[PDB]
Amino acid sequence: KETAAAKFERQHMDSSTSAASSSNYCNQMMKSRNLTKDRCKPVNTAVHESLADVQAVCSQKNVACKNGQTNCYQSYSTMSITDCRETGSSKYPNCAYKTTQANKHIIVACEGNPYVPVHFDASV
Repeated sequence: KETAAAKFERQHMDSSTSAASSSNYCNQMMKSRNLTKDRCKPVNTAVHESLADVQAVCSQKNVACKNGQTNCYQSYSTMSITDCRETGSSKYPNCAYKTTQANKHIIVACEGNPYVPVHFDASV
């Protein structure tokens, strides 16, 4: 079983991509990170910053999570991210995604020792 921290890395970390805004970025990313194997994950955000920078957010601004928990943190700086969401023509096993790149703050839920990201709550 994949650890929570490892799952967050696989689903939300893409530090090296040079095509964060390419229309086909999401189709490729979602497939490669195994988010379209048994079904199409409807929504997923990829962060284009170093793992160290994203992990550092767990020590930044403490804010409430959408679900009410208090273990969420908002990055002080804006980060390059890409939102991947299924389009209308998307239909497993033929998943299709719209790619929307943006530069804003990320909010992640953190836990454990080391205290690291385990959930991507939202971006602002």
